[PDB]
Amino acid sequence: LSEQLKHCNGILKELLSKKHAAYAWPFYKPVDASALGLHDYHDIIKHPMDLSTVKRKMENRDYRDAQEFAADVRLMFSNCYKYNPPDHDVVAMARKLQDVFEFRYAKMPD
Repeated sequence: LSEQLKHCNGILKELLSKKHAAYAWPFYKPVDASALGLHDYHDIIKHPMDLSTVKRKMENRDYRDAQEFAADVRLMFSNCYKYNPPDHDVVAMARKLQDVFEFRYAKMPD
């Protein structure tokens, strides 16, 4: 649906909003592995993903359906769970943001 893609865009706007910034901020831009010293990040993560890339894809009409959008958002969280020790602060932040995503994604109009 165009309608379903508008729901997805609403979700995206919420994930980027000040409401969730305390835990969403690490997801705003691509992981800058060299800047952070994470010199194994691109050996472990095949497909980097972040909210700015999702936003560009939405703006460019790249997503053809809601499922394609959700797959990228979930890819972003999965990269976080794959790379990091499970006690890292960033993983706690991912879990919280994913909760926001999954509850609202579930309310998709059909």
